[PDB]
Amino acid sequence: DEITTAWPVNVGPLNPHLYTPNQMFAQSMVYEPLVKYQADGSVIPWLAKSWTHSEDGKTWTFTLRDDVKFSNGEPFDAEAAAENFRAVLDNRQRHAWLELANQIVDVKALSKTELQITLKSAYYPFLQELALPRPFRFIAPSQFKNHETMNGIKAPIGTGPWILQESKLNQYDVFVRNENYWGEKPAIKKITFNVIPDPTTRAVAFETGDIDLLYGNEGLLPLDTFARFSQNPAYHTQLSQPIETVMLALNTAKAPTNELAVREALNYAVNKKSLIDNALYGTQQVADTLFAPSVPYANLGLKPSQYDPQKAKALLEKAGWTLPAGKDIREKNGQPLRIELSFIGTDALSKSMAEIIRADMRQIGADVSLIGEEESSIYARQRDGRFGMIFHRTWGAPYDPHAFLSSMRVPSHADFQAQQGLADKPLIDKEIGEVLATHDETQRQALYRDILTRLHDEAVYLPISYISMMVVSKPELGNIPYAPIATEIPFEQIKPV
Ligand code: NI
Repeated sequence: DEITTAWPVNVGPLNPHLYTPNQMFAQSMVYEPLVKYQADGSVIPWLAKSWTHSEDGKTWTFTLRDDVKFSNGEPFDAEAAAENFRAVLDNRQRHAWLELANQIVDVKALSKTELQITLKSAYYPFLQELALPRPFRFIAPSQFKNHETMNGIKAPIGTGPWILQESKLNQYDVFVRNENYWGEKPAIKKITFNVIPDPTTRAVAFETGDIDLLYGNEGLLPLDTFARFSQNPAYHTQLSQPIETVMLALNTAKAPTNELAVREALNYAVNKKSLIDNALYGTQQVADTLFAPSVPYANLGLKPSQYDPQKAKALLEKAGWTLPAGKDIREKNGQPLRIELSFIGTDALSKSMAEIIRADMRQIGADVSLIGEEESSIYARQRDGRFGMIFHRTWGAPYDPHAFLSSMRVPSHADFQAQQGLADKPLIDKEIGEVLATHDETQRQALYRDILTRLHDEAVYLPISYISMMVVSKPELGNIPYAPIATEIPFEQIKPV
């Protein structure tokens, strides 16, 4: 029958080619890619039924499916696809994070069913990136604004299994099944998203039976509630295997995290196991490295820095950071060891984790100053480089590691900003561009090794934990599957009671 859920914000215009305020989960319900990501890291035919490969690795020819219509009824053509790529590529610099956007030289519709794509070089992540939620998915060209999407679209018309119903009230986004869908019909016919800003209200609405499912891991319900729910059979909860890392990004261009010895010492200071148990209700795993070893090209045997306050103090001592009799905070040339940790003040877990971080770090003679602020000002901080330490997370499959590394080269973003003090930073960036264009496996693995190892050994990050996808479900829904892409929600696989 029908399902109701909630989300902190509306779904946005649903422009397939743009970013915030469009919500990616909603983008992926309405729009579809050429090729679909699978959990084993492979891609299957999707809107593209088959594709050829030149010896070059530079020109690609996709045979498209011939039986697909936009929810309009307008046909999904090679022309329609070519026209989407064009609209995408006219806003090129905005997609610079995603190397594929820079890679595409031309897109040509050869025939109604044949789509030719040429790259400037043999870009190995090609298919995986075509499969992402955005920007390479397809709105009916009829809905462009002035032969463009850059500056807005008309109606959000995709080929996918769900249709966004015309908005009457900002408090609801309603999706209805596409009964003209080319592919398999969802058993569920309607999904209603309540826009509920407050975490506690979303938990109450689930408690009073107004919500069938909450699928998400960005604070969709409070974690203490999640933990209580997991102990109560009135509810069903799940955690997937971990999918992304949560860390601190240390600013290598700002004193005193500009000093390698300080970053190394901070990587020994946090009792991560205790933090997870006490702030996170035991729901995540301890992270020693930027990427979990199960991430592609990331099983590198890097050396963990365990919780070891003694080793940290020694590093600090050796670097000239000494304790004044008997003050607790180290000074170097009379200057105290003071470090700012910025985080979102309305995020109760950022705040709890910050406090524990401050306390662990005080034990090693670092005075960390807590700066909690509204979300949008933390995001400006990330872009501006205005932080000592800031929380940050990776992006999951299939972004990790190649797209997360690719975006590090991009000037106005947290990882780019955090690495600015590194002598290494131009070389790391060079090697990022090189790995992406690689087709030899030995070359590929060794370049990924070098980039990740430099980042680890230069102690750019303070990995904290690996977080999973999280589900809270009315029990009658039974076990919920996980979409292979972290930010998608598998609505189409859900079976009604
Ligand atoms: Ni993003």
